[PDB]
Amino acid sequence: NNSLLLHLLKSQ
Amino acid sequence: NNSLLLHLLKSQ
Amino acid sequence: PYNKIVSHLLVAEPEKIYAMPDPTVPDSDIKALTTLCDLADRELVVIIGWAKHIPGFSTLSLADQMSLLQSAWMEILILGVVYRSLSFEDELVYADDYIMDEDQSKLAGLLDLNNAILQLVKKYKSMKLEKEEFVTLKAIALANSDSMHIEDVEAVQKLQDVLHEALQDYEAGQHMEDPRRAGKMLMTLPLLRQTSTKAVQHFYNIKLEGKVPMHKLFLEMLEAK
Amino acid sequence: PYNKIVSHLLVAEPEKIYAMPDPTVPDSDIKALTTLCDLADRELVVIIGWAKHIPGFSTLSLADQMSLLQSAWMEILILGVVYRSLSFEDELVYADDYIMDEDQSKLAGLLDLNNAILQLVKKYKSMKLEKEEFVTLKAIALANSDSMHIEDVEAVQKLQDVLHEALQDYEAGQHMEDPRRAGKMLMTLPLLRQTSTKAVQHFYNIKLEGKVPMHKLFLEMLEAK
Ligand SMILES: Clc1ccc2n[nH]cc2c1
Ligand SMILES: Clc1ccc2n[nH]cc2c1
Repeated sequence: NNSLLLHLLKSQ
Repeated sequence: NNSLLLHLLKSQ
Repeated sequence: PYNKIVSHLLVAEPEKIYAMPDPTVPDSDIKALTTLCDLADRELVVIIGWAKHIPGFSTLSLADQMSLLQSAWMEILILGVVYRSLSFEDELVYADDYIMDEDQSKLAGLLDLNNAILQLVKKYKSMKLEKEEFVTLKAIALANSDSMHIEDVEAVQKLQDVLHEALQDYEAGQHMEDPRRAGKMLMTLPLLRQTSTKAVQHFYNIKLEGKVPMHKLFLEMLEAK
Repeated sequence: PYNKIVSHLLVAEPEKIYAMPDPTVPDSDIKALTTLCDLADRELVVIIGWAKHIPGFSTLSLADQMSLLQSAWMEILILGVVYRSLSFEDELVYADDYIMDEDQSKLAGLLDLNNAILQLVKKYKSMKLEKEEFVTLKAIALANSDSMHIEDVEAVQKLQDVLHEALQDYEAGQHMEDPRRAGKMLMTLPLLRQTSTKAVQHFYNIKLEGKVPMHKLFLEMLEAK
């Protein structure tokens, strides 16, 4: 949801 | 030592 | 014609064991766990006899024979339950008279452990695991059990190699459509290890809680270091 | 000339990370564990970037990318420590500035976990593990992580197959003396799984005890189901 794992997978 | 595992490995 | 080690493992395969849950005892988590531990105790006697049929196993020191069985026993038990379960759906065939579904797993406190065993079942169903492949993987799980205590490391490595060779030669002859099938079979061993570790830890905790009687051999393999 | 996937994994290999233990802090189990968890947090950022280089990994759903990393992260960290340690004797190279011997392992409460990692080291030293084989096994450990939560089971199986093929083609070209070397490399994955499980459980227990500060990403992967 607000997951750091997700955010890092989505970025660059 | 007096182990059942050992005794079974040694027998027949 | 496939591989003589495979042939030999198939004839070494132990006879079916009945759970024989006590029909006089009311159904409970303690009954279910008592029945499972009793069944495991009896299977362990038959596993020890079976190991002696595995080429080279007998030529290891008694210490090395004990170490491999102390590390692999639960993987061997679990692979049995998984193989008996392949034609079933969301049920685990501990024995022909002891088939556990989801509710019985909840009632026994085994939902997480039985869910992991069903994950092994699902993978082996999609691979169409054959009896030949099952008996060979049981032998490889014994030889490859990663005991800390091995005296003759080279001998244990040669037993691994002999069995791995048997699997590869079986797959090369039976499954030319998939030249990586042997590797794919080896790739299933991490999940068996993971599941076996969780089973040992769960049953060790039941031992500690003191509410389930357990026989001498089962206890001895639970207490191994 | 070996296999392009192997070539690609080697150039995708992340740069060395320093532990940088706080020289102002007195040496203690809490300092050692704080340093290790901090190092792991930083390595996990680099592991996420590295996974995106693995052919097909990016084409999985974000859910499936998260599931594989939630199951395999600690295996990937451990395989790093094992590879950095191969030229050392009874020491674990967490980082070039953080080499743990037996006493530091005792002082940190990590003697059982570090002994198991040294068992992985011993096996890979006897096999003469090559960098090519290490980067390929790290990718296979990710693809083969046995997550309960996989959406596209066939896609994850195709990623396994692609990487396994890469290993087999590497071994067929580089190690004609041992036609079963690829299988022997796969046979090392159960011990990595076992060791990774024990590491996750040990660090989850430290999290519960509340005495060691831990960063957001490390915590998120420790709390994965
Ligand atoms: Cl625990 C556990 C796991 C597998 C078994 N097979 N037979 C009895 C068993 C008990
Ligand atoms: Cl427990 C743990 C295991 C492996 C690590 N590599 N880098 C930091 C680590 C921490």
